[PDB]
Amino acid sequence: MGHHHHHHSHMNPDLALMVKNKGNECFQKGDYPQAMKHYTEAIKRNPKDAKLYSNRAACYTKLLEFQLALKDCEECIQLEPTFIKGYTRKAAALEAMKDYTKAMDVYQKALDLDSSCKEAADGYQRCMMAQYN
Repeated sequence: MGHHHHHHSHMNPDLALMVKNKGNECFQKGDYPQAMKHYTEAIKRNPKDAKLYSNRAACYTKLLEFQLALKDCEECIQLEPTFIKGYTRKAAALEAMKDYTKAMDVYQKALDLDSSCKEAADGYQRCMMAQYN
């Protein structure tokens, strides 16, 4: 069961998937800004990967750069409209714009792409209840 490979054989199938993994691990070390730049260099490896831009948008909330979290998502839908968790972060951004009504539409759209994204359904209760105080 010895995995045979040569000295010029890539054990990594796609380095562009490996740079995004360590991007997510950087964030996991308790980091945000450098983690965004690890996603940005992951974007230099896979620009069409829209769910990779979703992580940038998710950080911009914490940094009060919601404007960037929006505009990154406006083009992200043009790159790959099936970026599911970016809808979850986008709607959380709309919540900060008091657009709870627009937010719940975008959580519905996260569940619409694939309902396995039920994490967005918890975020839905968060945005709907906010106006129903």
